[PDB]
Amino acid sequence: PKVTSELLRQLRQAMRNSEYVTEPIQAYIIPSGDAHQSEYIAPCDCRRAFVSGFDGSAGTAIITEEHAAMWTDGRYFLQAAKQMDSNWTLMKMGLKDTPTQEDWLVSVLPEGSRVGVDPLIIPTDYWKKMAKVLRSAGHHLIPVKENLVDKIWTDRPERPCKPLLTLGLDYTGISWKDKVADLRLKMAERNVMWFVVTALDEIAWLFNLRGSDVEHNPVFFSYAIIGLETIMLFIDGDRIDAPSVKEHLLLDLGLEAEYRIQVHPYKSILSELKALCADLSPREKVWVSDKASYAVSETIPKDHRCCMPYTPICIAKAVKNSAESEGMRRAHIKDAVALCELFNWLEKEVPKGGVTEISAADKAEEFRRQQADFVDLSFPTISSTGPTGAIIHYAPVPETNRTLSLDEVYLIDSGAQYKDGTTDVTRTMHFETPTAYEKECFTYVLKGHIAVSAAVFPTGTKGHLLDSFARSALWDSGLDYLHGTGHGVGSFLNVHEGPCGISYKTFSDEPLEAGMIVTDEPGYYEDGAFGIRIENVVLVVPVKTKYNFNNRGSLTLEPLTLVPIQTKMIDVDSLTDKECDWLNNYHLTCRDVIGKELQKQGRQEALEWLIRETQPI
Amino acid sequence: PKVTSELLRQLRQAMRNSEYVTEPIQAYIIPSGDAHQSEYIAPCDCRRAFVSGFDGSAGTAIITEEHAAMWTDGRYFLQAAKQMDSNWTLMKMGLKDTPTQEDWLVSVLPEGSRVGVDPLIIPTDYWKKMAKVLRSAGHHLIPVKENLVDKIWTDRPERPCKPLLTLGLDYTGISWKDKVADLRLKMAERNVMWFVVTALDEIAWLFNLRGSDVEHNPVFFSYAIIGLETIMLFIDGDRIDAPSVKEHLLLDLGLEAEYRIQVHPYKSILSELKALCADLSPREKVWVSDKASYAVSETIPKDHRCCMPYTPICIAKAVKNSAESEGMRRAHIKDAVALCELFNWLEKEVPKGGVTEISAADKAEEFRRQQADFVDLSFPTISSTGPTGAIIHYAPVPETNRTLSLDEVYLIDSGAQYKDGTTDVTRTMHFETPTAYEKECFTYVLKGHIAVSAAVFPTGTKGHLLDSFARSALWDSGLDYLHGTGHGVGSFLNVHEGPCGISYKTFSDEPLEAGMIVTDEPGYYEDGAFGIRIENVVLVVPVKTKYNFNNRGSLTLEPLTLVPIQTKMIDVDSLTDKECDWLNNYHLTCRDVIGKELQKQGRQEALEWLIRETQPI
Ligand SMILES: [Ca+2]
Ligand SMILES: [Ca+2]
Ligand SMILES: [Mn+2]
Ligand SMILES: [Mn+2]
Ligand SMILES: [Mn+2]
Ligand SMILES: [Mn+2]
Ligand code: NA
Ligand code: NA
Repeated sequence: PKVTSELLRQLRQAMRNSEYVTEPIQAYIIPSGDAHQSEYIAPCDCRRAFVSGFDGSAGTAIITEEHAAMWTDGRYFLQAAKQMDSNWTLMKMGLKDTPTQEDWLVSVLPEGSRVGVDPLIIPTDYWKKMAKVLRSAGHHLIPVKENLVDKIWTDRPERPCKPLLTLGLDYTGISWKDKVADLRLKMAERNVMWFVVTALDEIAWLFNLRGSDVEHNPVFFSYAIIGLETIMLFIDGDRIDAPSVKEHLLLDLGLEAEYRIQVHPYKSILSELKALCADLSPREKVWVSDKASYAVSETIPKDHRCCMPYTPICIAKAVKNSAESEGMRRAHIKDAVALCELFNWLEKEVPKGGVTEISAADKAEEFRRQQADFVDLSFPTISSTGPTGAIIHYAPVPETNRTLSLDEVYLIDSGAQYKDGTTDVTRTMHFETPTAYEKECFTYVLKGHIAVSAAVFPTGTKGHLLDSFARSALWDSGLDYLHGTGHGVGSFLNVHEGPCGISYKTFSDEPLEAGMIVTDEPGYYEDGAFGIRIENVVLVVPVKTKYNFNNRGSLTLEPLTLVPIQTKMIDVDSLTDKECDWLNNYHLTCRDVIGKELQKQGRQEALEWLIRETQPI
Repeated sequence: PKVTSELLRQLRQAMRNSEYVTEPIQAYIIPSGDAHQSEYIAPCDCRRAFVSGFDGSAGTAIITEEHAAMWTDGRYFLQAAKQMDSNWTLMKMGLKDTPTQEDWLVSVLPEGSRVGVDPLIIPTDYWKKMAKVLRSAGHHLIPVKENLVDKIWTDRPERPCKPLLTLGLDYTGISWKDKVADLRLKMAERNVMWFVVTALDEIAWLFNLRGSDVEHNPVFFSYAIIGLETIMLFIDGDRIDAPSVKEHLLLDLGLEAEYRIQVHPYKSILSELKALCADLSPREKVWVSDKASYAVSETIPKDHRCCMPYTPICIAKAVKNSAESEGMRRAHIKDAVALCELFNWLEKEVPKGGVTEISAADKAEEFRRQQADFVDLSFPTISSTGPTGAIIHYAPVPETNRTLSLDEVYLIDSGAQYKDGTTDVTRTMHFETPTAYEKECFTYVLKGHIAVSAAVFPTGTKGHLLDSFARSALWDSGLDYLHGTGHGVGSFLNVHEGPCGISYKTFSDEPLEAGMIVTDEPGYYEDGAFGIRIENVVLVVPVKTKYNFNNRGSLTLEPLTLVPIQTKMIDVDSLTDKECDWLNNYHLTCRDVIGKELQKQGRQEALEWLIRETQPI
């Protein structure tokens, strides 16, 4: 484990330093998250890993005068125990006797204690829950503005500050000026004077900009404040002065004043927000996400604070316009070309005995990089053979890197960001003869996949109402999968994007409408044996029906992912005619669209593979 | 219309009377609801009808110095306009230009106005929404303790105060002492000192008592406060002194003190709650429903107020024990006997031309009353032929009472309270030859009904996740129904009971578990032509499956309703084998269970009908 005895000594001393706290605090909370509720935390924000040695993706540390405790989930019980030294106490989340953070605190704190946390990195949700319980026991939760880990972290990496990319109308369908105008119409109809934007993907979409400050998600560290007559963009770096960016943002015009973007330092967000709020008149509202940091939300006086589950940006960007959806189609056509090359290569090379989980993942990236306007992977590839495939959240380590073979089911989940769009696809396959049980499970999963993709439903049906269609065949045999059926997908933006989706986990998802894009990804995982998942990105599209009730219209799903589904894995005699017709048609569509592209790109061998793999059942 | 000019004059004067208000109020709100959020409002509480002349089931009146406005929904636009005189302004809810109550108020009120409402008859939800908007415009929402309509309502009927009925262990499965003990264990594990019970069905279930103060729902006006060491029942009437009731409630013992029920006047609820709250120490909590009246909730100081979506009584009573579920089976067997007699009678009598929607409803009640321990109808019968059937909320009027015929689809939805249990059943039928479209729609509805009833799903699946199964066949052809698929059902208690159910309207319903009872009732309504609904009460039951994932087990539904589904209405060639087998089996189960009962009861003619109507397809 990392030796953290001296780090803890220094942190405990910082907890008492008058420069940071008016009075000493008896406990300090170090969460995983960053200031924007990011999905992938930048190295500079991996404070919990720094103080503990535990560097998994999830975990909350709490340091007291006497104790250092770490809460993490099942993925990490073993990792945390190994990585942390004897200073640390492991709190195994999910287990029956594991105390909550707040109840643990009450049990270890002396009378009338102060508990500190950096307010920029927790939401109000968490603040309220913690503050309540602590207050009951005579304690106080204190926002400590200076991050205490940063104070002791001598060799803390700089915040990533990478180039910006501009996206033109061909890609976005609508200008940033028009997006801001649309947003202001929504603000006016609600007496909102100011809208504070804290989610990095929302800022990227609003200004038609992209970046690479965060892994996978093509976003950049920033905030924005939108007024009715002004715009304030909080961003660091000379990147903002690149000629393409100046031109795109109209920064060297003598333009109309309401579209003049004021560029402020990234650190200035709270002080500029405080100054605007100081000047509010009684009925004036400030819109903020209910997901925003406590520091940002608390800056807005309660009387003026208009919290919302989903900002109007989240709602607008959920529906892809024709430029965006055409980009998604293009991105998927390129991605399928790359996967035809990959799967052909796998069929040739796996029997030779040298293909490993990592080398196959490497090869997937290699083929993707050949395609025009490839940017990066949209998430880390999952490449799992045999028992590894049952581990839903499995990520490579060289010492448990398995060799692909003719005797094990292989699952590959992978995806890319292209300038045109964003992909996410899982296929499960076998290189010789699968067992009947492997085929049985695959076929239940496929039945669910088709039940969702072929579903016809009224406009405005919430996606969660499609989730059980994916599960019916599994459920009938006593099987299930412990994940959601689908999520929204961004347009050259986060592969995991709300507010639409298909899950049993929420009823508050947005009604499905034409232009939304989601995944359809049922699976089945047999611990110690194999895993199966069949995942496509699908576009919500209008569809004509026999009858027309209550007006409104109906919708169905159209796959953008065009990659064969391996027929040897299917118990064909168990399919309905509808399912058989669906797969045959899907396969001919793959052959049409991807085959044309393969021929255009001169990729004969991959085209031959695609034709073999798209034969009817 | 009713002449309400003088009533309004008197109400306007009451709004300024120092005996009722410290200062005059400029507006007064008169809602539909009563103090317990009852489903069926007692005549004495029909205040909105009294002041306006409009006596539909839904509507909110607001009286100002200058205006009298009525908000109601689509069912009642015509009724309200006809029943109210020229003093009244109709506010058509749902329509685009119809203002909300609170925005209408701001538009008609003078500066710095007070708006009054009786706090006993609105929830905090409504109070908060109204108070906020009014406060913004410089106005104040005032709780006015003395109901102002009652002050002017000279011939107001007395509150119903009907006999109480006791239910023994054979019916309830568990004593009230044991229910109170269970509730107290839940209170202790939450540091709750007091639990205020405001829902009439919860009080009935807790004390194993029933009544008839409210139409249909077998409940009695009361409140209860449960402490850890005391019980307080707020109830009026010498009914509490009936020997059976004294014995049941252990009121003439020298019993252990924690089960001594203190009987207080019904009106004393607020003053006794205020006195208990005066004595709370800092960390002591009082449990109240978030549905409770503002008057009750506000009595509890905010620091001590522990609001909950579902009380622990609501959660416990949702799961029927074996005594309760066996009662439900018995009640359904009796109800089916009555319906076999009814449907046989219909087949004989409709061709003679004298059967009307009302006479058929009357006959349904007549046959039910023959059965042992019939108590009353569980809701008003819906009896609709032809176009009436498309009107989801249709209730008889003698001048639109249609004659049943050989040329129209007939829908009958009916149900009873028996001492043993509660029923709710819809059947749709035809007395000669239906059209292909009528059969097409019926078959889509039946497919949905079977998809739900035959569903197999993991324990703890939320019922809302079954809703789309009922709709798939309709949806595929562009049809739908604008109501939920099912609701929970009480045990000799409200036919409409949560917190479980099957609806697109909520994601916050409770996970399904063995012992819950719900309806399965898809339909289809063709405006100006016909309606179809096929409704059974079903019990959630365990079921063995081929495989066993994640432990937990699986569940399915077992119909308690045993009434034939008419095969002439079905496009049989369109059914799957699963659906055909389901119906054949269901019909033989009807024949077994109900046939045995008919034979035992000596009902030969009805038995002959049942055998004809349960032949295989
Ligand atoms: Ca084999
Ligand atoms: Ca006919
Ligand atoms: Mn994926
Ligand atoms: Mn995915
Ligand atoms: Mn009914
Ligand atoms: Mn019903
Ligand atoms: Na999930
Ligand atoms: Na409904």
